[PDB]
Amino acid sequence: GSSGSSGVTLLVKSPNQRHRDLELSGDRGWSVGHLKAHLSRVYPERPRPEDQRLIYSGKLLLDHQCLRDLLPKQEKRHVLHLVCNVKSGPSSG
Repeated sequence: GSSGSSGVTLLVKSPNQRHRDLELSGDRGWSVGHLKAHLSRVYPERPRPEDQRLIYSGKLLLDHQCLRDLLPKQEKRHVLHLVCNVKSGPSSG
């Protein structure tokens, strides 16, 4: 994986489950699995990299997959869909 320019802009959108978007870097060298974590950061909440559901145009992302392969090689910017998933909450109260 020989690459080194700057990175790609990933538009972290939400499927009407939070609203608002977030544009972060998505270097073709990055890793879905890694990105997640990286996201959890920029994301105000500190979610999990295993929970963070990375989707691209509906197509759910894995983790080991590279953005290079995922993202195209022509278009500009990208619109991702990071779905946050907790682990049950303390109902009532």
